[PDB]
Amino acid sequence: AVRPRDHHDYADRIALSAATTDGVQMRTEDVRAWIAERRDANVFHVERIPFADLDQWWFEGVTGNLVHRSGRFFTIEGLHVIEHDGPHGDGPYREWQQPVIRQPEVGILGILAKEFDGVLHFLMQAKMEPGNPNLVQLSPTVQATRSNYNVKLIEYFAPPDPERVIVDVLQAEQGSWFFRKSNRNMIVETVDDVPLWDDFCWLTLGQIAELMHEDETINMNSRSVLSCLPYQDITPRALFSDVQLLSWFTNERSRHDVRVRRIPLADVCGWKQGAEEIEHEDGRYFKVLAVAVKKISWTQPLVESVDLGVVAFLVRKIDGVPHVLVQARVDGGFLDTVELAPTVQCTPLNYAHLPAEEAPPFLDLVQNAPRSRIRYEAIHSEEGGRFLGVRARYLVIDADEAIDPPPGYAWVTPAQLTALTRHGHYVNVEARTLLACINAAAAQPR
Amino acid sequence: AVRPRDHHDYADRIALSAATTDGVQMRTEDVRAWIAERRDANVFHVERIPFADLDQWWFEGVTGNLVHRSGRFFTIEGLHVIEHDGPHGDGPYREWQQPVIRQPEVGILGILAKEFDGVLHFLMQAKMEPGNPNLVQLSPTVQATRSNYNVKLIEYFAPPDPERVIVDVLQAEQGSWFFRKSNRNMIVETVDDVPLWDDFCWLTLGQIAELMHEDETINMNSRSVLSCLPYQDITPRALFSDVQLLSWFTNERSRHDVRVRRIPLADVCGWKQGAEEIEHEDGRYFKVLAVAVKKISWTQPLVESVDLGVVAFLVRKIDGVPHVLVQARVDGGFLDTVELAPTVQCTPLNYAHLPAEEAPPFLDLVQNAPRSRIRYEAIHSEEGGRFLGVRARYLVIDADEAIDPPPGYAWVTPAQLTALTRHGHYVNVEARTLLACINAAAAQPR
Ligand SMILES: Cc1cn([C@H]2C[C@H](O)[C@@H](COP(=O)(O)OP(=O)(O)O[C@H]3O[C@@H](C)[C@H](O)[C@@H](O)[C@H]3O)O2)c(=O)[nH]c1=O
Ligand SMILES: Cc1cn([C@H]2C[C@H](O)[C@@H](COP(=O)(O)OP(=O)(O)O[C@H]3O[C@@H](C)[C@H](O)[C@@H](O)[C@H]3O)O2)c(=O)[nH]c1=O
Ligand SMILES: Cc1cn([C@H]2C[C@H](O)[C@@H](COP(=O)(O)OP(=O)(O)Oc3ccccc3)O2)c(=O)[nH]c1=O
Ligand SMILES: Cc1cn([C@H]2C[C@H](O)[C@@H](COP(=O)(O)OP(=O)(O)Oc3ccccc3)O2)c(=O)[nH]c1=O
Repeated sequence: AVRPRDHHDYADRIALSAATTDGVQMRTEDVRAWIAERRDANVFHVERIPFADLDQWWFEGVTGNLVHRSGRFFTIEGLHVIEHDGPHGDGPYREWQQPVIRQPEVGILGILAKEFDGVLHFLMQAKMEPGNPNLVQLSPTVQATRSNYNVKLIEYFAPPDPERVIVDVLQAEQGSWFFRKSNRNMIVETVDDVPLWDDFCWLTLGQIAELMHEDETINMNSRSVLSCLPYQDITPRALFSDVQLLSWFTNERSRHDVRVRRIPLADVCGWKQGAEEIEHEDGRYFKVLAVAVKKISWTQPLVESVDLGVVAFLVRKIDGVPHVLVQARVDGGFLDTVELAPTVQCTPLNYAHLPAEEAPPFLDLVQNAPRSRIRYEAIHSEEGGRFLGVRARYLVIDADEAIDPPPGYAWVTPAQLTALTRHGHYVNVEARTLLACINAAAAQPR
Repeated sequence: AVRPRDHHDYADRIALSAATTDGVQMRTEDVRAWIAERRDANVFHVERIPFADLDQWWFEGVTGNLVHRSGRFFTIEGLHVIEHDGPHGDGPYREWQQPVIRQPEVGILGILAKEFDGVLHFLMQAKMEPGNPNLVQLSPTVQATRSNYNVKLIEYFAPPDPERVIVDVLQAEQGSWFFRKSNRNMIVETVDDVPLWDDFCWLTLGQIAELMHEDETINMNSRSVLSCLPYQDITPRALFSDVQLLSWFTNERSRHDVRVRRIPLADVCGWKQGAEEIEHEDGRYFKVLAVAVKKISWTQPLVESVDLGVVAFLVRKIDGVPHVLVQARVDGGFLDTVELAPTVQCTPLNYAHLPAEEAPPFLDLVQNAPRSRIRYEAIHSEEGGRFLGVRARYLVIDADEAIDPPPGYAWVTPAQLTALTRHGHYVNVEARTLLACINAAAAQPR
């Protein structure tokens, strides 16, 4: 039984869902209320605690790594990075050490899809996570990892029905804070009469697109999985042909010389471990801290950033076809040297001790951009199972003038980014968030 | 200036070249003679020497790694691998230590293409490499690395003309013997009047296809680059749709728990360092040795295998469409856990101390297969800059009965493998060699 290589293309179904905002379950206006209601019904709150009051976590003796005594969950370890300028790397030279999150296991982030009245809906979960700054955001249907093996609906993803897979791909998490970690992003259709429990809501993609314009609503794991949806390209031209884009990126992945090693947390230079936080000696980057989730239900470390981040794509129409200016970013926690990232991705406080000329390219342009050139803006936060209130302004900004890309940057269409999300290690988490925001703004312009 | 995303497709030109065996430069029958002649004109031979007589290599003091004093070239270091069976890995459990080759630099393997009388030719180089068992084989137009910076024609690849790129992709080298190394495989067209020096010959792809049937002729780097050629699929159906194949492989990349670390060579257990070789205590796997290339022109380490290898694809026609049975192989030197590999890939001596039931799946079937089911057979050798006479029987064998793939295996069409070679870390070096052999047998059946 062979089938066409392109069998069961879901692009028309996806497009229909993106165009529809009347969902079977709730009108969109209500969802904030439903969220507000689950936001309100949520019993759990979170308090900062000293490391010593962690239960079942400890700084293990020889490495000083922060680990769970069961071996489950993640660890905080050390990382040393050097980017060489030498005989075989373009540089410039960079060298540092930092804590890093490690968890050498792939988790499942799965969204279940099902047709109602001829239109696909997606089963979103109102989920409390301790680092969400507003506690409850909307997560994938299933968010689970095998070292924890009961999760509702995990049977639809472990293994998925091969006949019903829309998306199934490994995608990397933040390159600055995790060491080489990816999760399996999945979207799978069912025709089954699935149960519906209070924390779940069926939404069309058009409803999700409206919600994607809201601050701190569609959570980071959901935006990563939704960014992988395979829409049909409406304008199948680009400045680089797809071959030229892969050649450009090949050169970017080849031209650096970056050497990374994992080291004991106790060995990390430049960071100070106190009774309540581990922090950089000059107050940059991030802090590791500890929280209790409340009797106490559990305790765990979290990572918090030192400020609000800025993450933006500059957009230009080239012969009528919008392109975004990607950067082939080199981060210490990437598996394969570079990943494509947004035009600007940074926490501005980390550059504030430097002269303006050492700031990331385009940061000033983005920070000064007028409302009249801002095509999309919202504040989103990062995975609340690992990060405490890590927030950034996510922007899409029309560039008023043509820009000759600097080394490391290139004009790419959003459709080329969507195509690359069939594979791992091409599009980084922040760029996947902006791709989902671009797709949302295209489906349901505000 | 935007262009179609599919602009400048070379598939028709490639197909024309594959169908043509009358090349502009030499009829094929002669090339052995030309090779024989360059084989004969070659002055250099190779002698085994004690490690102590290496010039400019040494076992560096603290690590005992074998390194070139200039910092150029590669190193021999140690590797420790554990595959866990535990809470988050399917296993089975494996643990070992071994020497490994490291060179954290991407080299260029480039084939230059040019039309003569309306047909693309490719400029192959008769190149002596010290580990080639017959000294001279045919290499890409340009084989070079930036830590060595004069190489003829390197200007066509550094950087390539974006308007003339046929292939440009990073592909991994052997996972058992190199630590996470890939090289940039490139095919680039020119219309320039290129010089022609005695070590170079223009060949059509049909001529290369005939030569690919010869033992020890088209060298390993050439077969890797040629395997990346993007032919049009003649039968665009398969047992797995392309999405299903990527889902299957995603699960394979997710389901193992393999932890690898680089360690000092001096720390490797189970291997003995003598005055002339480093070897496994039970005579399995490989040896590290040293050679002089001859006054002495240079000296270097080489790795030699303990026996002739066996590398084979089993083939079945499924509804008329031939598929090969790939394995998602876990090797210690892979960057991303698994790569697709041939149905059988092993050195049989490494299993010979074990009962037949512990042998790799299908090895017995392949070793016993009749001539009447062998669709392709040749002996090829591995990169002669790093390996001394490492040879394997490469086979394509028609499977007489249907096979329900065991865990880790799946039926994939050669066209699906060709498509995946646009990206890194999908198709391993031995499978890329067999893909080039399959394409050769299809173009110019013997
Ligand atoms: C963590 C750290 C970084 N560095 C160097 C490494 C980088 O060149 C530079 C910037 O560090 P980064 O962690 O890349 O931060 P950044 O400000 O450039 O980028 C950040 O953007 C935010 C939007 C994301 O939410 C963050 O996850 C992070 O990616 O500082 C140190 O010197 N010491 C350190 O301890
Ligand atoms: C090197 C080594 C391997 N092993 C284990 C690891 C693997 O499970 C098993 C087989 O080792 P491998 O290196 O994978 O060899 P193999 O015989 O399975 O595979 C070989 O096939 C040949 C065709 C290729 O040319 C080789 O490069 C290699 O891939 O032995 C050790 O226990 N100790 C060692 O020192
Ligand atoms: C840290 C931690 C968690 N939990 C509880 C709290 C929560 O009920 C539960 C699961 O926590 P987790 O594995 O963090 O997050 P996901 O479920 O999102 O799993 C995925 C992990 C990675 C990729 C995808 C999913 O364990 C604890 O009880 N103690 C701890 O220290
Ligand atoms: C080991 C070695 C080599 N050479 C000389 C011998 C030869 O003339 C020259 C280049 O040797 P090399 O870098 O090994 O192989 P390529 O040119 O194929 O480079 C690529 C490397 C990796 C990927 C692609 C290409 O240096 C030495 O002089 N001493 C040595 O120890």
